[PDB]
Amino acid sequence: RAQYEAGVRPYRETYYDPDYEPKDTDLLCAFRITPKPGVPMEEAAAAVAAESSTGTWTEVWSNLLTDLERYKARCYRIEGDVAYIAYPLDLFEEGSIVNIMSSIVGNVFGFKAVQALRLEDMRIPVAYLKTFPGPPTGIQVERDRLNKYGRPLLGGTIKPKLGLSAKEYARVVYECLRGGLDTTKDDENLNSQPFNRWRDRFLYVMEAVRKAEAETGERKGHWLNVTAGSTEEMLKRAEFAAELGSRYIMVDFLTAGFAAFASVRRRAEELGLMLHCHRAMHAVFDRQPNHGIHFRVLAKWLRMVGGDHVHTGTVVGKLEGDRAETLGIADLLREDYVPADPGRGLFFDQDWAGLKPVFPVASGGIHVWHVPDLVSIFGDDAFFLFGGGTHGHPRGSRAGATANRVAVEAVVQARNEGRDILAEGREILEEAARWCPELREAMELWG
Amino acid sequence: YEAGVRPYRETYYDPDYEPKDTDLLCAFRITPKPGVPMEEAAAAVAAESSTGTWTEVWSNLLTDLERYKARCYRIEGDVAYIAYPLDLFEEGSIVNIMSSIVGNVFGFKAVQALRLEDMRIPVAYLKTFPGPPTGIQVERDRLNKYGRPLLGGTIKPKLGLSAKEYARVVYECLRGGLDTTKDDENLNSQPFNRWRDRFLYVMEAVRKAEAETGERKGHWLNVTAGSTEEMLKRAEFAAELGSRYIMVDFLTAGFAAFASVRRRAEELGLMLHCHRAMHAVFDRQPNHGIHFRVLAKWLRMVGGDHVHTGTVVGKLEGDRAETLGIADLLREDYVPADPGRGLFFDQDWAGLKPVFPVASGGIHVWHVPDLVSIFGDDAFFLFGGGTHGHPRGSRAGATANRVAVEAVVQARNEGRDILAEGREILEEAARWCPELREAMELWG
Amino acid sequence: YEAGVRPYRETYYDPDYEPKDTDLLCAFRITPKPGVPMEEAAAAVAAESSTGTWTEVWSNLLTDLERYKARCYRIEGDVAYIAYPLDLFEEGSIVNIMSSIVGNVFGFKAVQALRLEDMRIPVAYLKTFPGPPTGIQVERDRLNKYGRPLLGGTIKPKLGLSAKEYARVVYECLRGGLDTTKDDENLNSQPFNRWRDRFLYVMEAVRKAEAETGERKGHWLNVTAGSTEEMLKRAEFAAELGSRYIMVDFLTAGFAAFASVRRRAEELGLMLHCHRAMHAVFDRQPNHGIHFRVLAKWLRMVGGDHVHTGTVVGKLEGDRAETLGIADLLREDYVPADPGRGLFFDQDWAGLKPVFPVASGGIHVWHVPDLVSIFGDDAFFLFGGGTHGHPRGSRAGATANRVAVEAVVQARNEGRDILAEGREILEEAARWCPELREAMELWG
Ligand SMILES: O=C(O)[C@@](O)(COP(=O)(O)O)[C@H](O)[C@H](O)COP(=O)(O)O
Ligand SMILES: O=C(O)[C@@](O)(COP(=O)(O)O)[C@H](O)[C@H](O)COP(=O)(O)O
Ligand SMILES: O=C(O)[C@@](O)(COP(=O)(O)O)[C@H](O)[C@H](O)COP(=O)(O)O
Ligand SMILES: [Mg+2]
Ligand SMILES: [Mg+2]
Ligand SMILES: [Mg+2]
Repeated sequence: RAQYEAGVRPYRETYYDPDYEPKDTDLLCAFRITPKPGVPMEEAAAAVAAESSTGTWTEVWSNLLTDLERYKARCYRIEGDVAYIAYPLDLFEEGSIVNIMSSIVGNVFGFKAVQALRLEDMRIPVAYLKTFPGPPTGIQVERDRLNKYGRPLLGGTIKPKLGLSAKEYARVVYECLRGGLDTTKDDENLNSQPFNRWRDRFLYVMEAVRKAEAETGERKGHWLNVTAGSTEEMLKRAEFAAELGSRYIMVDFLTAGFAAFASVRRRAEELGLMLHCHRAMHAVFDRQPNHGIHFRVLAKWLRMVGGDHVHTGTVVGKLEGDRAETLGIADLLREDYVPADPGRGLFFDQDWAGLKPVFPVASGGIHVWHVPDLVSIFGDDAFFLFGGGTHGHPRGSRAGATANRVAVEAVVQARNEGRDILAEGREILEEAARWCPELREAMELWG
Repeated sequence: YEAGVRPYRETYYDPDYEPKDTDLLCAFRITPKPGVPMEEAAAAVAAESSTGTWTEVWSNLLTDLERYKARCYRIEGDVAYIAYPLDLFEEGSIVNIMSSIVGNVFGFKAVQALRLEDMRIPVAYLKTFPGPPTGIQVERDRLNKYGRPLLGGTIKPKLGLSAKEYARVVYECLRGGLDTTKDDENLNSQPFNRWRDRFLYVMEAVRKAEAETGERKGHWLNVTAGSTEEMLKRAEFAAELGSRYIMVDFLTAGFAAFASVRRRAEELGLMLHCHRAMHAVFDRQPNHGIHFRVLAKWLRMVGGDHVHTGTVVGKLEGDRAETLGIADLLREDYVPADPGRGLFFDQDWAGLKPVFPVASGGIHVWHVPDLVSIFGDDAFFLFGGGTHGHPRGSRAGATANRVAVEAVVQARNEGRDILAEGREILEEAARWCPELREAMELWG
Repeated sequence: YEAGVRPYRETYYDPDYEPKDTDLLCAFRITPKPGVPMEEAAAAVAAESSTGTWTEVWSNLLTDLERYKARCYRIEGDVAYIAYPLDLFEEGSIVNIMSSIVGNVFGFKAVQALRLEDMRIPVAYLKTFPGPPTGIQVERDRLNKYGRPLLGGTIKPKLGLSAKEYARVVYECLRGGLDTTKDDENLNSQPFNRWRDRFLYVMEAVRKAEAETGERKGHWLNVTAGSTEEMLKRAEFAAELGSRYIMVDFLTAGFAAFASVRRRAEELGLMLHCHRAMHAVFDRQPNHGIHFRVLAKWLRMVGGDHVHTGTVVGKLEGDRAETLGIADLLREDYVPADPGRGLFFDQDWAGLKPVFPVASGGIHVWHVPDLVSIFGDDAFFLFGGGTHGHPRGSRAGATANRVAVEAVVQARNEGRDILAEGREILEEAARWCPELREAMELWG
């Protein structure tokens, strides 16, 4: 019959500890808090750390059963608007993105105390980072498996988004691949529709894929969308895609969730499939700059659970983006050590513990005119996806795919002579179009 | 075929359209860019969540666009109505609904904000979903508890307790009056509390508490994990220990994994409580995200016996009128439209059995009268800190909450006005129950 | 590149290097051959357990060698410290550590004698290991025994006893007062006593003693076999017969088979006793082999609820100073360095649960006062010959050992100094326990 305080006390007297120094085995989270008026910054910040850790809204008698200072999180520093919170390594399950997200962003977002809250960044310790498998193949194995070096790998998204049948899907796929695009892909909403059933789409396009390979001499592919209602169907389509001879599968890793994505990733590696990830539904999180989760937290989670490719967004396309923000996200995927850059959105350093890099994928309303801006931001090791910029050509997919290939290859070659891309890209493209008719129509169409 | 970018307003906007009974209707509260009209923005969402793209493609002529394309048929100044043909969606997959409607259209340069308010699932599409395994009525029979809201509590602190101590806290709550308890949403498998020890320990407490009480008890074991196979392994372990219940975080785990776990859960004869963690990343702000009524619809479609609806008077933010609509949207067979409660569309549930709503948050005894007013008797009340925060331990806290609920319900059944007489009912009950007396004089 | 043979010192000896928190530090006791400097031998062992070889190869330039090479950073005259980076070792596998650290290095001509004294497991690498399935705390609840050492005993003779007679000795010892018994390390399945019969007969003896004594008994059935498939077949048969325990010779079976049996034991819910047979060939000599503190670290990581820590006062050798170090290396969450206790490095156990250290050998009642002093309340005292060697049988021998330990621990709990009053305490116990008298006056 032990006795305790049994009251209601502020969160900042047991969860705000400015003198704390974070360990190298601690999870560090940067939160962009907006408190309810009257409530102080340092009190709402302690609320976030309390309810992503052992805390609650009252003293409980169970607090004396176990030591609380060993496991409790604590907001160790506040820079006015950004509150830094340190989580012990003992609070998280080994090798599960679900728990690092069930706890950190579970209940802290819907509190009355905080009017709005954003998770700007997060430092994953090397101790926690090593319990994760990471990408199956990474960039370097990917390039060798495709036998393509020194060039941003191309790609298209077969349009119309929905409506095409399996026979008509495969003929468009063959047009893009024969045109010069290194790869195509299913659209994110095309799974098993009554007009484009998956068991027929998988069989049809791979005949188109294998036909284009025998005629061009290069190695092509097609990111079959294997997302489905459940993990069982997701694995069944992964199995069928492998035995058909495909090198690729695709998963909407956010709509399908992270547990299903991790389950598919293990099956995909066992079948020797390079797994492309689509970030659909990410814009619900990372759009508003005052609430949600920044993408670079999801970019860290993807590489942590394993994905050969992912969309980082295009800055100059038809979807929102920031150039400084994207550059940080690109190096969070492609590099091994990422020093903190305040001007590039990063708040912490990142030791990647030998985990292998991820291809950044630029997708959106990008045509030949975006190539000079696309090459500079991403460089050689990236994917350029021309969905509308290939089929939208005034002479079909094959003409559009060739023009896109010429534009990307001319600029990248031009970068080798030291020519300044951001000052001479227009003239470079005009010089290329002076001898490439397909690029001529594309340049005199979009502008 | 004429190449070139054309305004979206000419093809994917159609105000004179009358939606078929088999369409998938959606309501978007669009906030467009300056200089971009609502008509352009509304057609942008409908086109880009459907057959459309950012330009004109030669492959448009290959099939019939009008058969499949979405279209906006009504704009109420700020909210845009969009109709989706039934042939665009896979039969029984929440993921395709998510990856099509709420997948790509939110992150446009020309849409400063976009919130999916409500969407109407046609009966034809609804017939391909399994629905909740047990539902409200079968659950009440299985527990053998009728005519009152069921009580629960989150074992606290959230993390830190060992398996031995966790089962000791669980025993005190269940012995003290609570019908069920639950693992907290972040307690999956940690070094201080591994899952194979916690499952075996708290199930011993559940059986010990049940035998010494005479009532069926339960504990929502958290089978959430980092993979579908791991969760199915954890669900299987809980099943053969004799557990009635499991618990999955249906949003952080995902929807494909949630559907996989639901199918396995019904095979083992479990009752799958669902926790809505991370939902506030979506539904908090009023100008961006997805309203929880849409996420509440989807959960019932795929199947879940419980779901958190959000207590109105607790510590978590949540509206009162909108929560009433959600409670009707999860329990009732037919839900007519009600602009007061934010229900844009009329929803027919086509025989899908209902879902227990769960009210959890910073609630205590003082919130019992208001909670019973809102949720009636077919709901769960969770007192995480309102049980363990009692000045005399969990057994007293559980008794205080149990006495508070049973007293307020009895007065409501006797015809008293709960909203006006809650304080009087609670005082009259504390007049003969000390545990409730100490609970009230401590809080509020 | 320059091709040829080069001294090992030039590249793999870095006295200025500062070890990282993610490095794998080892302490090698080197005895160089007459005519080679100590650092050259220290550099040689570092290179031959890492990216190095005996000649400069053209393929070294293909990689950043300095990111992977192991280097010697401190020499203490005769002990060498080597720092192994984290990238060289596969996660979760003990076998890869021994393939690198204690592989080819022990056999080069330059280093005549080499012993691995201690090694530091970084927290980053340590986290990728499961640890003991149940540990100390959970097991005590599983047996419902607290506040005293747990008493067991090997069944003698080692080999020869038939299945029926073997279960008769087990019944006497358990009925007499022991908490567990155990199979002997070399009794897997022999023509005179097969495992199908031994497992079935023993589990009948355990249950009969468990029912008549009122407390929970057990028996560490040996599931060791020549293949992991056979071991798992025996592990499952022991599990469905109701046994609490299984026993594996974790050194003769091999670390891979041990990791496989440990994973299956946790799934089946079996406590896993580990026997260190063949460890002596490693750790007996003071100038060659592997110290048992390294094998104690390796065991706790890969898993195991018990390990034979060795008794100081017995027929088996073993120091006293190092024995306290190992017992702390198993049971404590953090183990600070102590050069007088043999520990070279600070060890952080990253939440891995502790392990019972088991003391066995040629011990009897006269050794109990010193045994309860070295270990304390958390250890197993195995009386193989001290239980059946009693003149009046094994039932009387079990009682004598049980009384001797429980009297000593109760005398410690009231302030008496055990090392000074062991004889007096044992005589006081013997003046009211006749069984203890005959054990005292036969082995005095
Ligand atoms: O759905 C689409 O619109 C695309 O197929 C582009 O088609 P177009 O190239 O014809 O526009 C891409 O998946 C989105 O841009 C994804 O954006 P993010 O990569 O930022 O997720
Ligand atoms: O984690 C918690 O805080 C709780 O256990 C409440 O325990 P207390 O009762 O001790 O606060 C609930 O799961 C969340 O509040 C969920 O809220 P929502 O239903 O809005 O997700
Ligand atoms: O084989 C034996 O001798 C024992 O059964 C003891 O029997 P007695 O009690 O009759 O000696 C033990 O297994 C060893 O002593 C263990 O050696 P270590 O402690 O070195 O692992
Ligand atoms: Mg797309
Ligand atoms: Mg909770
Ligand atoms: Mg032996």
